[PDB]
Formats: sequence, C-alpha cells, structure tokens
Amino acid sequence: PFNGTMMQYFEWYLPDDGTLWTKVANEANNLSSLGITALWLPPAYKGTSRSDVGYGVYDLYDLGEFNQKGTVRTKYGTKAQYLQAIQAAHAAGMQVYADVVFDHKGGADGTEWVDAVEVNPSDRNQEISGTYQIQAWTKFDFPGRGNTYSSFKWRWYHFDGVDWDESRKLSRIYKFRGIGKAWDWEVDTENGNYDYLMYADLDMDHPEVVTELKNWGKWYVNTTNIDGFRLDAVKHIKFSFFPDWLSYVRSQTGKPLFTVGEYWSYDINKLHNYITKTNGTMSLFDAPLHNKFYTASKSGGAFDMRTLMTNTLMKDQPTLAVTFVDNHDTEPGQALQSWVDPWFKPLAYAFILTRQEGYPGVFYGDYYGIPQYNIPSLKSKIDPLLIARRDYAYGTQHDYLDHSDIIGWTREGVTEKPGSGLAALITDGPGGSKWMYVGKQHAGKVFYDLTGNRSDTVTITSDGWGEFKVNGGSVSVWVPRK
Ligand SMILES: C[C@H]1O[C@H](O[C@H]2[C@H](O)[C@@H](O)[C@@H](O[C@H]3[C@H](O)[C@@H](O)[C@@H](O)O[C@@H]3CO)O[C@@H]2CO)[C@H](O)[C@@H](O)[C@@H]1N[C@H]1C=C(CO)[C@@H](O)[C@H](O)[C@H]1O
Ligand SMILES: C[C@H]1O[C@H](O[C@H]2[C@H](O)[C@@H](O)[C@@H](O[C@H]3[C@H](O)[C@@H](O)[C@@H](O)O[C@@H]3CO)O[C@@H]2CO)[C@H](O)[C@@H](O)[C@@H]1N[C@H]1C=C(CO)[C@@H](O)[C@H](O)[C@H]1O
Ligand SMILES: C[C@H]1O[C@H](O[C@H]2[C@H](O)[C@@H](O)[C@@H](O[C@H]3[C@H](O)[C@@H](O)[C@@H](O)O[C@@H]3CO)O[C@@H]2CO)[C@H](O)[C@@H](O)[C@@H]1N[C@H]1C=C(CO)[C@@H](O)[C@H](O)[C@H]1O
Ligand SMILES: C[C@H]1O[C@H](O[C@H]2[C@H](O)[C@@H](O)[C@@H](O[C@H]3[C@H](O)[C@@H](O)[C@@H](O)O[C@@H]3CO)O[C@@H]2CO)[C@H](O)[C@@H](O)[C@@H]1N[C@H]1C=C(CO)[C@@H](O)[C@H](O)[C@H]1O
Ligand SMILES: C[C@H]1O[C@H](O[C@H]2[C@H](O)[C@@H](O)[C@@H](O[C@H]3[C@H](O)[C@@H](O)[C@@H](O)O[C@@H]3CO)O[C@@H]2CO)[C@H](O)[C@@H](O)[C@@H]1N[C@H]1C=C(CO)[C@@H](O)[C@H](O)[C@H]1O
Ligand SMILES: C[C@H]1O[C@H](O[C@H]2[C@H](O)[C@@H](O)[C@@H](O[C@H]3[C@H](O)[C@@H](O)[C@@H](O)O[C@@H]3CO)O[C@@H]2CO)[C@H](O)[C@@H](O)[C@@H]1N[C@H]1C=C(CO)[C@@H](O)[C@H](O)[C@H]1O
Ligand SMILES: [Ca+2]
Ligand SMILES: [Ca+2]
Ligand SMILES: [Ca+2]
Ligand SMILES: [Ca+2]
Repeated sequence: PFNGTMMQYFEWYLPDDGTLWTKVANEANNLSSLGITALWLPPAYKGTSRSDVGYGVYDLYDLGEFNQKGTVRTKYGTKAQYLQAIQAAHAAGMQVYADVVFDHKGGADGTEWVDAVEVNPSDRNQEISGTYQIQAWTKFDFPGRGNTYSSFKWRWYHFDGVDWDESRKLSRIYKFRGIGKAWDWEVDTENGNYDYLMYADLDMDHPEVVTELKNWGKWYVNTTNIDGFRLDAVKHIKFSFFPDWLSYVRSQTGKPLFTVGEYWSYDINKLHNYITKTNGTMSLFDAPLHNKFYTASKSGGAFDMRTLMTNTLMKDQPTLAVTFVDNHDTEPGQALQSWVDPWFKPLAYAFILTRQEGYPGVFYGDYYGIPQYNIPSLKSKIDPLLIARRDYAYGTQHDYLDHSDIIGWTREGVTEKPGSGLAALITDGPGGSKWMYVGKQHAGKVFYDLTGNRSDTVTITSDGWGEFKVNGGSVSVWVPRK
C-alpha cells in the first residue's frame, strides 16, 4: 500500500534565471523522502520569450535547445538540464508529468493575410461584422530549429482564429473563413462557444494538425521518458480530441501515461460532462474544491463546514480527481485569482492529504513561498501533513462532517503498515472537541498532535473512540505515539 502525492513544481513569479531544472535535480531526493511520488513540471518548450512561463508556446519541439525567440534556454533551463531533472526524479523513485499546451500558439515568425469575421466576445456563434482581410500572426517556420525532429510548418489554415489584426491594430475575436472552417465542438459553452482563448487558436478539426500533435506526443515521450501529462486548458479544446490523442501516444510509446486535465470551472456538472465525453481517459483537477477552500477561508467562520465536500470531484469521482489548495493561476495578480488565506491553508492541505479520496498535490508557491508578494513559505506546516500521509493515512475512513465549524474524519490504519492510523480535526471557527472512532485495535493507546499545534494528548477508550480536540481556526492531526 502507498499514498500517491504529486507536487506542482513551479509558480508564476519565479525569476527568469534558468535554474528550475537544476533545482528539480537537487531536490528530488528530499521530496521523495517526504512521500512525494510525482512532479508536475511547467511547459518545457520554447515560449514567446525566455521569460514566458510556458503557456505562450512558440515551438513544441524546442526544449531549450535551439536559438529561437532571443534565447537558447527556456525560462527553466536548457534541454540537457531538462533531461537530467527527469532522470534525477526517476532515480529517486518519482514519476514526472509534463505540461502540455495544445489550445493555441503564439509568437509567430510572421503574419499572413486571412479572410476573417468578427464574432461576439460573449457569443462566439454570432458574427458581428462582414468578412474582411486581416493580418494575423500565424506563420511558423522555426528559423532556429530548421527541420530537426519535425519539418511541419504552421499557417493560418491550421488555426480557427486570432484576437489581433496587425494591419489595423484591432483587438477583436476573429474567426477565420474557409471550407469547413468553424469553431471546434464540443467545447465549453460559456460565451456560447469557448474554443477561442488567446494567441492563434488551434483547429483540432484539421487532420494535418491532429497528425502533427500525435507525432509530437510520441516524439516527446520517447525523447524525455516522462511518465505522464498535465493537459492545459482542456475546456477550450475539442473534447473528442484527447481520447484519440492519448490512446495514440500511450500505445505508440508503450507507457500508461497518467493524465490530468485542467477543466477550469466551479460547476461540477461541466466536469462530469467532460469526464463522460472523454470516457474517463484522464483525471481532472478538482477546481470546485479549490473554490470551497477559498470561500471558507474568506467567510469569517460563517461557512458551513458540513458542505466542504459537496459538489466536488473528490466527493463525486474520487479516482479521477486531482486535488489541490492553490496553483499558479489562483495566485495574487493572476486572472483566476482566488488565493486561499494562509490561516486556512494548513486546514485545506490536511483535508486533501489525510483523506482517502483523490490524488493530492502540494503547490510550489505554498511550499517554498512567493517572494514577489512577500508570502512566506509554509513548508514547516506542510511537512507534518506529508508525514501524516506517508505513514499514517491508511485504511478504513470514518467521516464526521457534522458541525458547521468543526469537522473531522479518521483513518484506522492497516496491518501492513504498523503504527498507521490517524484522527484529523479542522475548524473554520472556535475550537472544541469531537468524539470519533479510530478502531478498538487502538484501545489504551495515546495519540499526540502530529502538527504540534496542541500539546495535550488523547487516550483511546476501550471501545475504540477518542475525544479529539482542535484549537480555533486550526488543524490537529492525532496519531499514535510509539
Ligand atoms: C511512483 C509510483 O508510480 C506508479 O504509481 C502511479 C500510478 O501508476 C498512477 O496511475 C497514479 O495513481 C493515481 C491514480 O491514477 C488515481 O486514480 C488516484 O486514485 O490516486 C493514485 C495515486 O494516489 O499516480 C501514481 C504515483 O503517484 C506505480 O504504480 C508505482 O509502482 C510507483 N511507486 C510504488 C512502487 C512500490 C512497490 O513496491 C512502492 O514503493 C509504493 O507502493 C509505491 O510508491
Ligand atoms: C503582436 C503579437 O500579437 C499576438 O499576441 C497577442 C495575443 O494574441 C493576445 O491574445 C494577448 O495575449 C495575452 C493573453 O490573451 C492573456 O491571457 C495573457 O495571459 O497572455 C498574453 C499577454 O499578452 O497579447 C498578445 C501580445 O499582444 C500574436 O499572437 C503575437 O505572436 C504577436 N507577437 C509578434 C510581435 C513581435 C514584435 O515584432 C515579435 O517579437 C513576436 O515574435 C511576434 O510573434
Ligand atoms: C479554398 C481552398 O482552401 C482549402 O484549404 C483549407 C480550407 O479552406 C480550410 O478550411 C481547412 O480545411 C479544414 C477545416 O478547417 C477543418 O474543419 C476540417 O474540415 O479539415 C479541413 C482540412 O482537411 O484547411 C484547408 C487546407 O488544409 C483547400 O486547400 C482547397 O481544397 C480549397 N480550394 C477549393 C476552391 C473552390 C471554392 O469553391 C472549389 O471549387 C475547389 O474544388 C476547391 O479545391
Ligand atoms: C486568461 C484566462 O481566461 C480563461 O479563464 C476564464 C474562465 O474560463 C472563465 O470561466 C472565468 O473564469 C472564472 C472567474 O475568473 C472566477 O471568478 C470564477 O469564480 O468563475 C469563472 C469560472 O467559473 O473568467 C476567465 C476569463 O478571464 C481561461 O480558462 C484561463 O485558463 C486563462 N488563464 C490562463 C490561460 C492559460 C492557457 O494556456 C493558462 O495556462 C495560464 O496559466 C493563464 O494565463
Ligand atoms: C470567536 C473565536 O474564534 C477565533 O478566531 C478564529 C476564527 O473563528 C476563524 O474564523 C479564523 O479567523 C480568521 C478570519 O476568518 C479571517 O477573516 C482573518 O481575519 O484571520 C482570522 C485568523 O487569523 O481563525 C481564528 C483563529 O485564529 C478564535 O478561535 C478565538 O480566539 C475566538 N474567541 C476570541 C475572540 C476575542 C475577543 O472576544 C479574543 O480576544 C479572545 O482570545 C477570544 O475570546
Ligand atoms: C496547568 C494547565 O495545563 C494544561 O494545559 C494544556 C491544555 O490542554 C491546552 O491549553 C493545551 O492546548 C493548547 C496548545 O497546546 C497551545 O499550542 C495553544 O496554542 O492552544 C491550546 C489551548 O487551547 O496545552 C496545555 C498543555 O497540556 C491544562 O489543560 C490546563 O487546564 C491546566 N490549567 C490551566 C488552565 C486555566 C484556565 O482557566 C487556568 O485558570 C489555570 O490556572 C491553569 O493552571
Ligand atoms: Ca475548427
Ligand atoms: Ca481552443
Ligand atoms: Ca479551435
Ligand atoms: Ca463555519
């Protein structure tokens, strides 16, 4: 038995110093000893510039190897350093998930003239202009790479649209004209059709494009030996595309390739729609649960903690849910900003780390800190919870989400891991106590608070129950002493 634990190993405001790949190589041992079993690494290919975080993808085939966009290395380092990081992660017994950005392409080498029409930004099925010629950033020739690995050249007809006309300096949503040219479907229905997002938007209906992304998928897994994918911005990408893409790349590389997609919506039914449409071929980030943590942390104690799990992927589809507290898009200043307050953050990590539903992740920004906004590191509060997950969070779970402030759950432990077992309490309000069942196999044992928030102890009764306790606005994780 084991508890998988992933770590997203970057944040937005990292300096553009080309050191992240080296840091993975240096830290892989430490993180593994804490029970981290997988790293989600940022996009490793060349962006619109060297300080691009990776989501403005210029060349999928340039892993910090070719002189392109004014730099050889990416933000994170060179191609050689990227490979060493992956091998170090493997030597320490960790999987590696690579960020995959297929929705769009930016930083084109040149413009092309294209017949286009404006569509309504709030309803992309509604044309709001006539057809006219625009100058669109869609020519990709890759002067620094040549035909190495791939001789495919991208042009306007491989895309469905852009949001910038270079001749008139106009910013509108332009749909391209052409035989069969249309926004892709199925996609998210916010704004009527949410296929267009930014830069030059890929046409997943074009067979040349499907083929090229399949060839890149195979090439990339074989070049890097990565173990899986984090799929960026999947709600803006033809739903049927990734079932077909993943089954090609998995079977043509001989690898299972665990895959988590980022479907950003707090509407659980949209996530359920996407899982059924893609036949459960991938996990998804539990964005609704993130929204729960953010809301509870801002509600001054008035959140009903009995609803913390309701309408989350961790409640509804736990084996396809990847759980988290914050990520690079929820950071201060970002477009999805909804930063979980530091007082509540240890409570949210305890919830995803010591419970049996879902595949939890630790955020780099939470672990190491975000100096850009003077947010201090929470490593000293997260590490006890990882040790809880590594050693104690095993076996039958009993739920007590039964009070509007104080909620808890227990894990009984497993014979295969002697000394396992835990009882966790969190509260968004004043402290208190709660009786919970850990199992009569623990009768007489003394439990202590692994987080060190409390100095007292709890003795288990002859019937397997303990009256566990928590401070106000705090976490306690009670585990057996030895
Ligand atoms: C390091 C670890 O890699 C493998 O485990 C990974 C799984 O193959 C993935 O599928 C994924 O599992 C998650 C599920 O997809 C998901 O539905 C959810 O329910 O949570 C799961 C994770 O909690 O991620 C896993 C890694 O995080 C591989 O199977 C495993 O063998 C590898 N490590 C084990 C190796 C040994 C066996 O002797 C022991 O050290 C431990 O049991 C494991 O650490
Ligand atoms: C001039 C530039 O225009 C295009 O790039 C723009 C995008 O199309 C816009 O959508 C917008 O992107 C922002 C995102 O929407 C936003 O969500 C944020 O997260 O990231 C972006 C921040 O700006 O803005 C983009 C730039 O204005 C076009 O795709 C792009 O390729 C064009 N860049 C060319 C211009 C120069 C100067 O000659 C060259 O350095 C580039 O290599 C060219 O590619
Ligand atoms: C007009 C001329 O352009 C054609 O080139 C591109 C199409 O215009 C694009 O729309 C695009 O087609 C893809 C769709 O966007 C996509 O939704 C999916 O259906 O796959 C399509 C590609 O398989 O990409 C095309 C190029 O890759 C095309 O090269 C060419 O056949 C077209 N020439 C026609 C001109 C007239 C117009 O009446 C007709 O008389 C001729 O029979 C056509 O040859
Ligand atoms: C730039 C940003 O645009 C998209 O995000 C939009 C959402 O999809 C909309 O539904 C809405 O987002 C949420 C609200 O912000 C939030 O208040 C929430 O309570 O409700 C809405 C969803 O329930 O507004 C957003 C428009 O600004 C897009 O999905 C998101 O991914 C984009 N930000 C990233 C763009 C890339 C894609 O390559 C990411 O990888 C980058 O990290 C970000 O720049
Ligand atoms: C009433 C009782 O609650 C105290 O504070 C906890 C809150 O219940 C939680 O909601 C949370 O407070 C955070 C806010 O939600 C957030 O908006 C932000 O302001 O940060 C707050 C945390 O820093 O966490 C609180 C625990 O730190 C706490 O359990 C307890 O001390 C409170 N009773 C005190 C109230 C006053 C005067 O009546 C204090 O001087 C006394 O120590 C207690 O009587
Ligand atoms: C003599 C004194 O010791 C005991 O105090 C323990 C209490 O169980 C808690 O205070 C316990 O948890 C605290 C955390 O360790 C600490 O980190 C803090 O941040 O919050 C928790 C408090 O909620 O730590 C103590 C160590 O065992 C005992 O229970 C306490 O009753 C004992 N008597 C004192 C209590 C009062 C209050 O009216 C005074 O009048 C007495 O004179 C004290 O002697
Ligand atoms: Ca299309
Ligand atoms: Ca799209
Ligand atoms: Ca499209
Ligand atoms: Ca409450």
